[PDB]
Amino acid sequence: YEPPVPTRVGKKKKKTKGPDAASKLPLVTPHTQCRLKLLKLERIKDYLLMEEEFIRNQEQMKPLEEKQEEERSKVDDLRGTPMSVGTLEEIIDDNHAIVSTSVGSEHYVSILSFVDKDLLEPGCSVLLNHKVHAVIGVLMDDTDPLVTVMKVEKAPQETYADIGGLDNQIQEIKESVELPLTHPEYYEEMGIKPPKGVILYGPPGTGKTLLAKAVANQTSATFLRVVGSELIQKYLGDGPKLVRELFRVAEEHAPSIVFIDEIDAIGTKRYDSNSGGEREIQRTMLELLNQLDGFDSRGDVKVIMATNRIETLDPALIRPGRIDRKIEFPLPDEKTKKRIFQIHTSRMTLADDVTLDDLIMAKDDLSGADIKAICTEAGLMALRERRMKVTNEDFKKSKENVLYK
Amino acid sequence: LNAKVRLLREELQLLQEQGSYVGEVVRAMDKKKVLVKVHPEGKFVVDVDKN
Amino acid sequence: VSTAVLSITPEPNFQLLDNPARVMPAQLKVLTMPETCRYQPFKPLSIGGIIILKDTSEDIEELVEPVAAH
Amino acid sequence: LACGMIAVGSCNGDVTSTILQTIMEKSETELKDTYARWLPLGLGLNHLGKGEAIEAILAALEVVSEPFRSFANTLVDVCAYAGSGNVLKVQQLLHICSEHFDADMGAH
Amino acid sequence: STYSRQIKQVEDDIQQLLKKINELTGIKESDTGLAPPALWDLAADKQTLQSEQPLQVARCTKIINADSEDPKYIINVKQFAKFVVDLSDQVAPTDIEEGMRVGVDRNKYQIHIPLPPKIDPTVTMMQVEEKPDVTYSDVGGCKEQIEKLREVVETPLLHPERFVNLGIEPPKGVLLFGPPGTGKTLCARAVANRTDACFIRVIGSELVQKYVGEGARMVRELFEMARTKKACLIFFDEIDAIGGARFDDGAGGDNEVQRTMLELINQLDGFDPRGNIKVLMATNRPDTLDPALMRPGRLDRKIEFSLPDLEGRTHIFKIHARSMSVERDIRFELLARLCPNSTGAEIRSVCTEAGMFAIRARRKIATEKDFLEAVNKVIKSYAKFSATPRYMTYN
Ligand SMILES: Nc1ncnc2c1ncn2[C@@H]1O[C@H](COP(=O)(O)OP(=O)(O)OP(=O)(O)O)[C@@H](O)[C@H]1O
Ligand SMILES: Nc1ncnc2c1ncn2[C@@H]1O[C@H](COP(=O)(O)OP(=O)(O)OP(=O)(O)O)[C@@H](O)[C@H]1O
Ligand SMILES: [Mg+2]
Ligand SMILES: [Mg+2]
Repeated sequence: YEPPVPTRVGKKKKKTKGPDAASKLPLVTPHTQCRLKLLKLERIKDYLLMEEEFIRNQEQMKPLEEKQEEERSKVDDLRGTPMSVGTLEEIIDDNHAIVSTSVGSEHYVSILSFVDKDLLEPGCSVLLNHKVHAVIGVLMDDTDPLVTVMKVEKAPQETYADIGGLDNQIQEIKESVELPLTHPEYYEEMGIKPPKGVILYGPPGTGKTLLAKAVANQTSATFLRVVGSELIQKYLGDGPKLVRELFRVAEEHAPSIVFIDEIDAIGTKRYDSNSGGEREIQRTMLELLNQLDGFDSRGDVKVIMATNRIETLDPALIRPGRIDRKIEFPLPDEKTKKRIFQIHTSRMTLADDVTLDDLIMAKDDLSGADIKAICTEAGLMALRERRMKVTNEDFKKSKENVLYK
Repeated sequence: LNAKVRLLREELQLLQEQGSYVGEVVRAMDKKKVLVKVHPEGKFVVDVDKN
Repeated sequence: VSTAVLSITPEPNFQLLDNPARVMPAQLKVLTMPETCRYQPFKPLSIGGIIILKDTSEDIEELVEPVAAH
Repeated sequence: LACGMIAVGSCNGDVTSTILQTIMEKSETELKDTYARWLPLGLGLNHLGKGEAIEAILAALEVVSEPFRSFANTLVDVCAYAGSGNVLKVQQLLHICSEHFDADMGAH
Repeated sequence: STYSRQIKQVEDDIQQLLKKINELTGIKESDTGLAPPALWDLAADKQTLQSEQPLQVARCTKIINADSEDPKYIINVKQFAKFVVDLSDQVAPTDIEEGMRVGVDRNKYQIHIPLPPKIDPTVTMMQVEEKPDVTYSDVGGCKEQIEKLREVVETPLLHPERFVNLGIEPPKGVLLFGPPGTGKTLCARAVANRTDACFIRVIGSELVQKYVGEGARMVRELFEMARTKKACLIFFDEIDAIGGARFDDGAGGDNEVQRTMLELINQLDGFDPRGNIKVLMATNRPDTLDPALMRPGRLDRKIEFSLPDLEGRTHIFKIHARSMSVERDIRFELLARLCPNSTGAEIRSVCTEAGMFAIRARRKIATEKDFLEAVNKVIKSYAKFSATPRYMTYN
C-alpha cells in the first residue's frame, strides 16, 4: 500500500472570499457613453447570445436524468436529510478526508464531487451525510459573537467638523486611514506605501477617541474598536488568542481600520482574574507585535492606537513599521477652548448674560472633556429648574460640579 | 362515542410512533433549510415541513 | 429556435341506435323510434328488453346478419 | 507544416496548389491517419489571418471526402480569421460544437 | 450622451442574459458549500456512495501473535469502543504498526487503511503556503548576516552534494537577534520566499495555551509534522515568549511555559535525532533565552542584526527609495549620516514620510528638503519613542 498523494497544493482554502463568481464581468473602459463602449458592450452581449444558444442546445438533447433542475434535485438525494454538521480534521486526498462529528468520533470519509473543494480547510465546519458521513457540503460559519462586538455597525455621528482645534492632528490621521483609501493614486505615483500605523497620545479628554469617532464616521472600511483592557483575559493564551482573532476578522473585512483604544491599559492595570501575571501580558504584547508587523503578510488593515500614557508602552510596540505616526494631542489653548465651547453650545439656547470668554479660564488645565461636561451639566441644571435657556448661574454651578468636588 | 372509541384504538398505534427530537434553531437558511442543535447530538441542517 | 441574431449579422340532441341497441335503463324513458319507420313495437319502447315489432308494410324484410362468436 | 510556416500569412498559391494536390490524391483510408491532419494546417497557415481569402480554397475542399473534409475546412477557416475576433465566425464553430456525435465522426 | 439610451438597452439585455445563463448553467447559492455544477460527477458520486464505504478512524494498540498466520489487532476507536480485529485481505501485515492510526469498518472493524498521524489543525496552519513578497535584495546592510543565514538554512537543501562528499554536517539552527526593526523577520521572510522545502512559521505567543502540557504538545506535533517531509524549515518568531530562562520563584512562576521550552529543546537535540529540520529563531531579547536553548546543536549560529553602518544605511535608503519619485540629486549618503544609530524600519519611515511632505504640498516629486524634514520628524522628533536605546542593552 502507498499513501494517497493530493493533487491540490497546500492544505488551506482559497484566499479569495466573496467574489462575483461566474458574474465577474470585465471592466470595460472607459465608462463614458461612447461608441467603443457600445462596441465593447456589444461584444459582451454577442458572446452571451452564443453562450445562450450553445447551452440551450446541449440541455435540449441531454437525457431527462441529466437536467439542471434534475441534477440539483438529485444532489439533495445524494446529500439526504438531515445534513450532519462536522469538523474537518485533515485532507487526506482530493476526494478523501478525516472528519469528526459533534460526539468526538472521527471518520475517514469520501468528499463528494459537488462539494466546493476550495472551501475545505482543517478546523472548518463541514456538512456530512447522516448515514455515510461523506462530506456533502461546507457550512458557511455564521458571524461569531466576537466578530459582532468589534465591528461598529453604524458610523458614529461625530464628524471632523465637530472637532475643534486639532487641525494638524486631523490632517495627520487622514493620510494614514482616509487618504490612502479615498485617493490611493497619490501614494502610488509617489512610490510609497501609506504610513503603516498611527497612535494618538495626550492628556485625558484631549480628543483621541473623538478623532477615531470622526475617522469611523467618514470611512468606507470596516471599523473594529477594541479597548486595551479587553485584551487581558482570564486564562493563559486567550489574550494572545484574542489579539490573533481580532486581526483575523480585520483581514476578512479588508479594507479595515483597527482602533485599539486605551492600549496602555493592558499593562498599567493589573487584575487577579488574569491568571498569568505580567508574563501573560507580555505574551499578549508579543502577539500584538506579530500582528502589527510580523511574518504574516498584512492586507489593507490600518491600526489606530490611543493612550494617555505612552511612556508605559513597550517601545517595540510603537516602533516604526508597526506605528509610523505618533500624533500628540495637547491640551486645548485659548483659541481651541473657544471653538470647543462653541461646538458643544451650538444646539444650546444660551442666555444674553452667558459669555464663553469667562468660561474659557474656568481652569488652567481645561480639556475638551471638561468643556463638554461643563455644558452637559449646565443643561442638566436648567432641566432641574424646568428651563430651556441656560444662564450664567447654571454654568457657574456647572464648573463647581465637574471640575471640583 | 364512536369517535372516542375510534380515536382510542388509533392512539395505541400512534403512541408507538417514534418521538420527536427537541432542538434549538441557530439560523434559517435558503431552500427551507434550518440549522438546529439537537440537545445531545450537536448540530444538523434539517428540512422544514410543508405546514 | 434558430441561431441568435448577433450585433453584426354542436353536439346533436339525438342519436340513432341500430338493432341491437345498447340502451341504458335511463335511455329507456327517452328512447322512441321514428314515427315514419315501418315497424312499431307492441309494448312501449321505454319498457326495454326484447320487443316484437309490428309490420305496417309487406316489403322485403331487411333483417340483420348474425355475427359469429369469437 | 514547414512550407506552411515559411509562407505563413502570405496566401502563396504555389504552396496552396500542392497542399490541395496532395490532399485529394490520397486515398480515403490513409486520411484516417492523424499525420494527414497537418496538411490542412499547412494550408491554414499559408492563409493565416487573411480572412475572406479562403472561399476559393474552401471551394476546392468540398471535393475531399469526409470526415477529413469536416476536419480540413474547419482548420483552414479558423486559420483564415486568426486574431480577428469575428463573432460571426465563432458563431459557426459552436454550431459545430452543438451537435455531439456518439471520435471518428467528431474529429473536427 | 447620444449612446446613453443604447448603452442601457444592451446593458439590461446583458444583465438579463447572465441571469438567464445562470438559470440553465446553475451555480446559484453556495451557503451549503456547493461547487459549481460544471464539476458535478454525480454518476461517480452515486458509485462512490455505494462502492466506497465509510471508515472509522481508530488507533492500533497491540498486535497479538504477529509471528503466526492469525495476527489479531487491538484498536482504540476514539470515543466509541475498543476492539480486537484482524487485518483486511487488501492490506499487508507489515503496513500496520502498533500506535498508528488506522481506518476500520462499521461492521467487523477490520483495519482497512493506515492513516496519517493526528495533527492539531492549528499546527497544520502554522506552515507557510504562500511565500512572502520579500527577497534578499530587499535587505540592505545585512550582507555578511545574509550569507551566514543562507549557508545554513538555504544552501544545504539546495546543494546537499557539497556537504556529504566532505563528511560535513551543516548547522541545523540559526538565531537572529537584534533591536526591533533591524530586519530579523524581514530576513526570515526572504528565506521563506526563496526556500523550496516546507516552511513553518511559529510565533512564541502561539505556543502559550490555556491547559497544562499543550505548548509542549504543540511542539511535539510541530516536529512530528515537520519530520514527515524530506526537508523542513521551522521559523520561531519571538522565541522569547516561551524561550525564557528557567527559574524558581517559590510559586509556579512560568512553570508551564518552561515545559514548552523544554520540549522544544528536547526535539532540537535530545535522545532521538531531530531529522532534516533546520530551525530559525528570531528575538529582540536574546538575553532572556535559556542557556540550553542558546547552545550549539539547538541554535548553532547566532547571527546578530546590529544597527546598520553608514554603508548599510545608505543601502537601505536606496532599497526603500527605489520606487520613489525623488529628485535627481538626493544625497542618500548625507541622509545615512544624519541617523547614526537608526533601524532599517526608521529608514523606511523616513522614505515614506519624505514622500508625505511632498504629497502634502501637492508635489509629485520629493525633494531633498522633504527627506531632511523626514529625518527630523522620524529620527529626531520620534526619538522619544525609539526602542533602540533600551534594546541594545538586551542584545
Ligand atoms: N478638541 C476637541 N474638539 C471638540 N470636542 C472635543 C475635543 N476634545 C475633546 N472633545 C470632546 O470630549 C469628549 C470626550 O473626550 P474623548 O473621549 O475624545 O477623550 P480622549 O482624548 O480620547 O481621552 P481619554 O480616552 O484618555 O479619556 C468627546 O466626545 C468630544 O465631544
Ligand atoms: N536591513 C533592512 N533592509 C531593508 N529594510 C529593512 C531592514 N531592516 C528592517 N527593514 C524594514 O523595517 C521593517 C521592520 O520589520 P522587521 O520584520 O524587519 O523587524 P524585526 O527586526 O523583526 O523587529 P522586531 O524585533 O520588532 O520583531 C521591515 O518590514 C522592513 O521594511
Ligand atoms: Mg478615550
Ligand atoms: Mg520580527
